[PDB]
Amino acid sequence: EKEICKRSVSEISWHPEGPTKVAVSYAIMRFQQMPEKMPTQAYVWDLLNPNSPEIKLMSPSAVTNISYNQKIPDQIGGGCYNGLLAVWDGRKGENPIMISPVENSHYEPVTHFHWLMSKTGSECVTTSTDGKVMWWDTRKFEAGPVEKLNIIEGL
Amino acid sequence: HLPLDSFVQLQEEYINSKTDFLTSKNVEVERAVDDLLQTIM
Amino acid sequence: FFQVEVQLNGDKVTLIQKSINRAATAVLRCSKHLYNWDQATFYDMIACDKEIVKVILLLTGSIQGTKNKVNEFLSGFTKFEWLCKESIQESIKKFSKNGPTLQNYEDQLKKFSQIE
Repeated sequence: EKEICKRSVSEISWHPEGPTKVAVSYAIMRFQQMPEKMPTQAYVWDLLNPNSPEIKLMSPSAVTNISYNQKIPDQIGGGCYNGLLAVWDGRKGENPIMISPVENSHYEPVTHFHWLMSKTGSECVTTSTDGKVMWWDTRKFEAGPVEKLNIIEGL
Repeated sequence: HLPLDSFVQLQEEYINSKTDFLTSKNVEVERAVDDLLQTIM
Repeated sequence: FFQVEVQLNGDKVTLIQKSINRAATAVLRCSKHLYNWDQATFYDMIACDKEIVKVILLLTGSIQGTKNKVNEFLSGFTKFEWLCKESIQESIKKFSKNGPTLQNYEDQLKKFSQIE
């Protein structure tokens, strides 16, 4: 409602327990067409009151891909247009609790972000148009990601 | 709610909850009606 | 089902229409939160509609009907309790009417064993 230009629904994710809430991201994938200081923020809808969003996810830069984590009920994780990774909490929302370092985190935007369910405390994986896949640790954002693979073709 | 001053106050809040559910469903119906007009234009 | 308590208020047999009306007037406030499309209420729209005004009459009419069935076993209650009218001033006068007769004292006490 009343945003500076329109914002494309860049990615959607469902709530793991059941179809009660739907977390959705908002960013422009057209290059440099995004306005200067456009509203960078993901929302989360409830199927009972679809008038306006139930809770707001304020981010540093526009969120490209988000998903829910089935392991930790209501812990949404998202990949920004900057290259930054962010993680919120679906109950309290507001500002992001875990944010990656600017320098070590990949250049160009996160094209996909998915949770590694098969782990005690959850981990998350992340690809980009830079062509560098990364296996991040959610507990420990620390000094950059754990694994760095550049996507060579042919050998 | 079907199942003297206590009874009344409990019924009023039960209504005040249902109003918040209806209020929302009005603007949702407006959007629906305002979409029918847009889709046609 | 509406529960009331029979008792003798100021030693007179007595014992809701306000409390149920407070329950109703909230049902009308439900419309006032609806808000007109335009941009303003629906309370004006509901106050105008006859069927709503007709149903409010049948509510105040339905309380009288229930009260009258209460009045019956109330009025039924008062009759057996009417013999013991307020004040022992009665018993002081009746104390001299009995006078000497033992069987009379016994009889009146026997009446109060029965009332007991």
